[PDB]
Amino acid sequence: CGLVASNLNLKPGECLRVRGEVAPDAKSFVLNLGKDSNNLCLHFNPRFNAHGDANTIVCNSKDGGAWGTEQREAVFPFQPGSVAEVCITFDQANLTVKLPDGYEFKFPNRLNLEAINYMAADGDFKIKCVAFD
Amino acid sequence: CGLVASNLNLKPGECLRVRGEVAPDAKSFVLNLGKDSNNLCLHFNPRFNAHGDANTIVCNSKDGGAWGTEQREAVFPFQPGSVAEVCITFDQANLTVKLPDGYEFKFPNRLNLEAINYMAADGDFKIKCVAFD
Ligand SMILES: CO[C@@H]1O[C@H](CO)[C@@H](O)[C@H](O[C@@H]2O[C@H](CO)[C@H](O)[C@H](O)[C@H]2O)[C@H]1NC(C)=O
Ligand SMILES: CO[C@@H]1O[C@H](CO)[C@@H](O)[C@H](O[C@@H]2O[C@H](CO)[C@H](O)[C@H](O)[C@H]2O)[C@H]1NC(C)=O
Repeated sequence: CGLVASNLNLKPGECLRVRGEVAPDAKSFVLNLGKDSNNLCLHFNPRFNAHGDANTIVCNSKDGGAWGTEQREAVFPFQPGSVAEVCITFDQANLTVKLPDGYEFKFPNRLNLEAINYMAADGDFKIKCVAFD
Repeated sequence: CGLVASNLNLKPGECLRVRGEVAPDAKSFVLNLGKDSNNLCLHFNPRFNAHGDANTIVCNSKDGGAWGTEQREAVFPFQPGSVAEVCITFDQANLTVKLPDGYEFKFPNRLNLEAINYMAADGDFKIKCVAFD
């Protein structure tokens, strides 16, 4: 398991910036955002070749320990053995994950928490930098 | 309570860089590094106006819940209402802390852990970014 950060107190409109290294043999990695490990308003899971999925981004939520219904994206701007930066924010309606190159994914805000207090990295993704705005 | 990060897995020679804003009315802030809250190889506590101390950097360790022998540094390159960056690394003998002014102190490594897995910030220090090398 990778880096875990709590007491983030990231409120709506504020931007959470993460830069990390994607392993050369990356099969998938995970960014979890929410209140804690049982309450995630964003489970961001790019799958290069995992659980039957190939180059597919799987997002989901976790509410009181229970997974919600997962949502999948066709575009997959991630590359094994490379540096990836994501900027993440949210409002009452959506969480937004922006890449530098202009890619933008949205996932519906299902938990409607006041803030993001929890971030966890997992899988083949070595976090090098975290910033708050 | 402020930012808490775990699973840092910071090995000797690797650099932990923390940037934050020191509040205009700051009385002190704290950077704790170690295995967990009961096991700290570095308790980094700049005191502007705290515990009877003024503009004094207080360092200590915590081993199995017990404070070690306290050490203080005369120099104090921190100013209320300003941005401060601290770079921290360690070896078998010492932790090394690099200051904004380019000042550098050594603090004895008393816990001699394999890595720094735990960091906690507290007090009048709003962390803006954390980086790993
Ligand atoms: C009903 O089993 C579930 O099927 C979906 C579709 O393949 C699968 O993605 C899901 O795998 C789990 O999905 C969550 C996100 O919704 C997590 O990413 C988790 O890491 C992953 O294991 C699967 N549920 C399982 C295997 O428990
Ligand atoms: C017995 O009082 C102790 O003396 C020094 C001042 O004489 C003071 O540093 C210390 O305060 C505590 O110091 C540790 C690190 O050494 C922590 O910073 C702790 O946060 C702080 O309260 C004080 N010892 C106490 C109050 O137990």
